Amino acid sequence: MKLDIQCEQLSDARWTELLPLIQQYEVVRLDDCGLTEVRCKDIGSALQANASLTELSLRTNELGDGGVLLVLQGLQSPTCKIQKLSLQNCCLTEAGCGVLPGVLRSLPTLRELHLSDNPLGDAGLRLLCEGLLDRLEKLQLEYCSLTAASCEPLAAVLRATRDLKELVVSNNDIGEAGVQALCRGLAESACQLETLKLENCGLTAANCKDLCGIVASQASLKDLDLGSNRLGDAGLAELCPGLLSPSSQLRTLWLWECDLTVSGCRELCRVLQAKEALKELSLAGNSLGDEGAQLLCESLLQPGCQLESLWVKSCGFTAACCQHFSSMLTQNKHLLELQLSSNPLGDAGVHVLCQALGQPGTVLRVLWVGDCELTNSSCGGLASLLLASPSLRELDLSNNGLGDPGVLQLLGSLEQPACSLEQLVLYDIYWTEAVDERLRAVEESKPGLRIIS
Amino acid sequence: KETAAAKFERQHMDSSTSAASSSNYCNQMMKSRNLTKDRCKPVNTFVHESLADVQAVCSQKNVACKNGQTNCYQSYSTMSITDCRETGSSKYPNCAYKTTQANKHIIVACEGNPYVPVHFDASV
Repeated sequence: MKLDIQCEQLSDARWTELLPLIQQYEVVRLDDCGLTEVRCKDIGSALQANASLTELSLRTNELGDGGVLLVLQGLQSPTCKIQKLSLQNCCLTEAGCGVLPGVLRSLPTLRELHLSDNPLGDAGLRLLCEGLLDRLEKLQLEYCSLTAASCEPLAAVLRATRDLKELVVSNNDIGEAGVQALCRGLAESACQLETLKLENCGLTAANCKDLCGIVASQASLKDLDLGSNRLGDAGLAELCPGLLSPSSQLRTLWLWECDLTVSGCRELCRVLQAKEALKELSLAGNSLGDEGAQLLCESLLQPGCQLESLWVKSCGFTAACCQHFSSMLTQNKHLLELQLSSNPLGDAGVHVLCQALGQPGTVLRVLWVGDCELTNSSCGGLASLLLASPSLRELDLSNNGLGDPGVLQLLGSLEQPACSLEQLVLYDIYWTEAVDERLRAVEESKPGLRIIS
Repeated sequence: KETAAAKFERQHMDSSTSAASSSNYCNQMMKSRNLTKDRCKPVNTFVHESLADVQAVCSQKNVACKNGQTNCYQSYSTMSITDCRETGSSKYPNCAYKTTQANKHIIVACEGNPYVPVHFDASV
C-alpha cells in the first residue's frame, strides 16, 4: 500500500528493485533520497502505469527542471488518480514550469499541491496559475521566490476558484501591494477558505485593513498565520474589528514577531473575551512585558475566553508577572498549553508557577519553561511539581543551566510510580556520564515516559 | 545506547560542508539528524569544521559551563557554524527552522578517555 523512504541514499541495485512498487503502490514517498534527473525517466514510466497511486512525494531531491518534466509526464494518464502531489525543494525553476498548465488540466483528481522551496519566480507562478484558472483544495508555495507581480495571477485564481481551502504563500517578498491584490481577489471569491498563511510576506499595517474584511467575510476560516510581519499596534488595531465580527470563527491565530506592544495586546484582549471559537494563539517574539502578561491573564479569566493554547515565548516577561499566571492557572479550566520559553522568569518566577500547578483541580497539560534562566536551585520545586500535579503531561526545561544535581532531583520523582508525566524535555542540558546511566534506567523502567534531548 | 560523544557528533558536527549552502539547510539537517523526532528541537548549532579540530578544543581555553561545571572549553579561533532556530510557525510534527550562518567561538564540555566533546554549551 505505502512506500515511504526518508533521508536514505539508494544504490542502483536497490533502485531497480523499488521500481515495481513505484509501478503499483497507492502511496509513494521518496523524501531526501538523493534522486536526480537520471532516475526520473524510470519514475515517470512507472507512474504512467500506476492506477492505484493517490499520493506522490519526492521532496528534497535535485530533480531539476528536466527531472520534474520526466516525473510530471508520467502523471498525465487516464489511469492516474493522484490526489496529493509534492515536489517541495526539487530545484524547479521558472524554465521547468511550462508543463504545469497541461499537467493540472490532466488531473481532475488532484486535491493538494506542494511546490514550496522551489524558485518558481513570478514567471513560473504565472504558468502554474494558467493551470489553476478553471478543483484544487490545498496549495502551498512557501519560499518560491515570488514578488508582488505574482499576486495578480493568484488573485485571478482566487476570484475564480470555489474549491480552495488552504493557501500558503509564506516566506515570499510579495509585500504591501502584493497582499492588497491578493485580498481583493479573495474578497470577490466564492471559495470557503479554511487556512491562510502569510508568514514573513512583508505585510504592513495597511494590509491589516484589507485583511480585516477577509477575516469577516470568510466565515469558514479556521487558521490565520501572519507571523513575522511589521504589523504594529496600528495594524492589529485595524484587524481586530474583523476578528470581533460574529461571522469570524477563527480557531488559530498566529501573530508572532509582529512588532506588537502592550497597546495592541490590549486591543487583541477584546477578541479573546468575545470569541469562544478561538483555541490557539501565538504572540511570541513581541515585546509585551509584564503589563502584557497581566492583560492576557485577565482575559483568560473571562467566561467567553475558551483559549486552549497560548504561545508567548520571548515576550519579555519577568518573575514579576508570574503571580498573575499562577492565579489564572488555578482558576482557568480551558487552557491546556502555555509556552513561556525565553522569558527571564528565573528560579523565583518558575517557583511561583510550580505552586499553582500543584493544586488539585488544575488542568494545564503542557508547560514550556525552556531558556528561562533556570538553575539547579529550581529542581526541588520542579521535582515536587512532578509528584503533585494532577494534569501535567509534558514539561520542557530545555536550554537552562541545569546539571547533575538538578537532573538527579528530577530523576527522583520520575522514578516514582505516582508520577505520570509523559514527556520531559531536556534539550541542550549537560549531565555527566554517571547521571546518564541512572537516566537510562528510569527510562527503561517507565515505557509511558519519554525523556527528550 | 548512544554515548555522549557519538550523540555530539550526530547533533552538532557537519564536517562535510564549509557553511550552510541555502536558507533550507536547517530544515534538511534537523530532519536528517533526527532532531525533529518526537519534538522540534528549539535551537541547534552545527559546526562546519573537521572532527579533529573540534576535538582539539578540549585542550584549549578552559571555561565554566553554563551549568557551573568546570570541564568546558572555548575554541581559540572562531569556527564556521550554522545556527538552527525554530520559527514561530514551527509546530510538531511540522517543524520549521531559520538558518543563520556565522563565525563564532564554540564552547564544549569534554569528558572521558579519550577526552572528547560530549556537549555543545554555547557560541560566542
